[PDB]
Amino acid sequence: SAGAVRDAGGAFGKREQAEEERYFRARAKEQLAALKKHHEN
Amino acid sequence: RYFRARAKEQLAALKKHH
Amino acid sequence: DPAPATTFAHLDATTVLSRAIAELGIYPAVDPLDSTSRIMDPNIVGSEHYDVARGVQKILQDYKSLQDIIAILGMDELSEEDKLTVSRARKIQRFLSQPFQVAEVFTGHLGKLVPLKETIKGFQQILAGEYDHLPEQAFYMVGPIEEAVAKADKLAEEH
Amino acid sequence: DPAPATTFAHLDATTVLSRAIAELGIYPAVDPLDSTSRIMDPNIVGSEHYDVARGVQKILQDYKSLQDIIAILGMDELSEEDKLTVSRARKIQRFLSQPFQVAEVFTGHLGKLVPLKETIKGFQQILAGEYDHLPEQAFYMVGPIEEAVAKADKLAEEHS
Amino acid sequence: DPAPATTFAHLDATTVLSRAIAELGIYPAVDPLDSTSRIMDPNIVGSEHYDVARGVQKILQDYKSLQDIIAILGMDELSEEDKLTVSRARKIQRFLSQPFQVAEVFTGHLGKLVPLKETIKGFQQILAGEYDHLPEQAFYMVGPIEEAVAKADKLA
Amino acid sequence: KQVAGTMKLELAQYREVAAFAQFDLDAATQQLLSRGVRLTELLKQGQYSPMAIEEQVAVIYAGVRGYLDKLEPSKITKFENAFLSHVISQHQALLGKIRTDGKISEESDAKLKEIVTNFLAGFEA
Amino acid sequence: ATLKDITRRLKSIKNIQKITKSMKMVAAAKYARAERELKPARVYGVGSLVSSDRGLCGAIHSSVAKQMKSEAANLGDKIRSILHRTHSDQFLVTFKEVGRRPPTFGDASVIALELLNFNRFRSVISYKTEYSLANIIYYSLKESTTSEQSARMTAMDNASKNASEMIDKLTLTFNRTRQAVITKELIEIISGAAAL
Repeated sequence: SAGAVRDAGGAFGKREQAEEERYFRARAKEQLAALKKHHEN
Repeated sequence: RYFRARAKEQLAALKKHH
Repeated sequence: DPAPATTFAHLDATTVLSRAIAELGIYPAVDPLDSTSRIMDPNIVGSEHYDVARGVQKILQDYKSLQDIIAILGMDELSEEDKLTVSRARKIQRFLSQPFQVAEVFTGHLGKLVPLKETIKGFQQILAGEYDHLPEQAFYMVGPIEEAVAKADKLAEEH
Repeated sequence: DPAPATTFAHLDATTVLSRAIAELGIYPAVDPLDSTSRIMDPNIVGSEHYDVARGVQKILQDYKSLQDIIAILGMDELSEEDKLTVSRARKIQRFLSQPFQVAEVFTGHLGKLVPLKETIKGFQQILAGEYDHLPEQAFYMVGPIEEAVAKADKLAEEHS
Repeated sequence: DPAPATTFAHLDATTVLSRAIAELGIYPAVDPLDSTSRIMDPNIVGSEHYDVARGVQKILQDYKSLQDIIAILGMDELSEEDKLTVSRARKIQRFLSQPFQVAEVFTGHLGKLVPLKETIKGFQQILAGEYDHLPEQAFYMVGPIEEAVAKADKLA
Repeated sequence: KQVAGTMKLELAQYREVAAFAQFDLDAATQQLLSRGVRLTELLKQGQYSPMAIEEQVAVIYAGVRGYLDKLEPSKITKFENAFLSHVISQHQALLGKIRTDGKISEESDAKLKEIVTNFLAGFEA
Repeated sequence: ATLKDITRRLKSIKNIQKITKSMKMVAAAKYARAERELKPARVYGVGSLVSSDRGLCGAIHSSVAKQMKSEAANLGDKIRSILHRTHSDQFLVTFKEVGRRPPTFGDASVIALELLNFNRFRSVISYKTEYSLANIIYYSLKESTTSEQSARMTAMDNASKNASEMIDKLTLTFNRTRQAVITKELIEIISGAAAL
């Protein structure tokens, strides 16, 4: 079935959630800068 | 596919011979 | 287990709470892909309610299939179509969360109570893709969709 | 599991039927590799039987390895030595197929009862490379090795 | 199992012998992430003994966590920080192995009796990174750290 | 059995190439992914609304012969309702032959070919 | 280990096996495309006279980094992450989105214009390292792609095969534990009945 990797909670699951959280921590900083420039200008 | 073509080639050989 | 398994037949509506969802910080930790109801029908609650509700369950189910691929590849390697699916799904996961009035001492935030039409409209706009520019943190633990935009302003000022 | 494990002690052989073999039009659909026997031994069934059987057993295993390489890499980039063992293997697996007397009514083709001596010398000649000049379809659904040559002869006349 | 499980309470020190460790060749096959003791405490043995002991158990735990990633993807997909963690762990695993006096008849190698003070110094040097340049098999079946370096010099 | 026999083969071919489309290839494999996902949309069906055998063959005939290929995957559910309403309303004579004969005859196939092609032409009105 | 942990783990590695198995075929398709386009590029490159973002490619990035760092003693987007923390100062320019699609002459020309203002493919298993400047860079990218694609194919093949090896072990462990739970839970019931 689907989503079996994260359900197991092993090395691949923890590295997967860490990868997602890293990516969206970067995109969060980019988008907050977009809101800064849109608010000011 | 390759051996399917080889079947036709060998069949032409035995066509000319026999 | 026999005890809960037998009880499922006696219920019209079910709310299956998950520990995996609870440990992420999502409260209430209700499983969106393991909670059903008899009244969930286009004739009973309208087609706009049904399509949006099923639309949330579709993207959340597809999100699980991509998570398996993300484990090996990573977010950066994925296509723009797949990145968009995960971006919207993670926001929908967090927009499902809500601070209760009974659990003010636990959370710290003030309790909320979202109307029916406000709930339906909130997820409808996120699936349509009207808040792709906003961050996912703004949707976590909020009332209606209005407070998600209002929280995005506070986070923008701090950053 | 206890049920099969207990039963397996008493078994002298096995005959595994496969859909994969049936989907290639090969009846009977017996998997040549997965099917095994206790009496497959030089001391029990003679030296000639064991050598020819192991030759067919080996070339089909090698064919399966080389069949993968075609899917991964491509048609060529294979040593001429391998393309010969692939060609002979496809003739062998077709010569394993056989029409039955039981199926005469619904199929139409006559059944065959191949003796033990004809069976061994049939595959033995294919491994040695005596019928390499013949095509693949000549060995499809025939009894002894003589009909495989006679079937190849009914092409060339009424060819194409 | 009930019988061994109940026995754990009646013991000051435990020594768990793993089959997986024995089958690799590491004798005695004592599991370092399972065997425990009550006297293992900085107040009794000392802070140097304790800190080095937990340093060995830390890097072996970190090595065990990455086994899933190494098996599927490989060592090449790990970062440079991880590569060093794996390399030292394998050397620490092998340095735990020791030739026995009673096993002289079976194996053929001469038995070794390592003193207490020299045991701590051996693993401490490996953790700090004083023998990264040496190979792994040099640490396999030796007494003190001196003989491990001597065995590496023999190889060329 | 005529139209379903082809669907079973094409869905089997799609199932092999399932995880490929999730994350450029040749034109042969592109056709399998095209048919596969579009035939899967036809298997979807609303509750409390069973279809007749004559109505079922029509919606499968359209998908399996390749009339949905150029159409977008999102509009397959929409196309089915529009197509099903069209044939039931204005083509009861064709559905009558399928029930009576129990088979897509030489004439019925040519007739059904005309109905799908003309309807597909002016779909997105 | 309990039966539930074996089930969740068995499902996990089955998916990772199925994902890596598909990537072997995807890498093979891109490799097959890369080999055909390299044939005229060898005539185009030799007659006249770096890596990629995508990881999971055996030892392409480490081989280039070793030979690149070797020239320090003499004197895509991945190459920087391997360097950077060792040599941030000698960086001039950087590119990205490389090794996703096959590099055409148009996209390869973008490197030549901005510059003014590699692993050679031996075999599938083994591999080792104004207008004239546009040719040398075009020859390096095409050879590096075919070497990187073949390594992905091999790396994903080993990943799927190693995953299959673990599934076989877990399948047997699952079946042993499956029988043990059936036998144990039955003995609880028989003991309960006997006590009455």
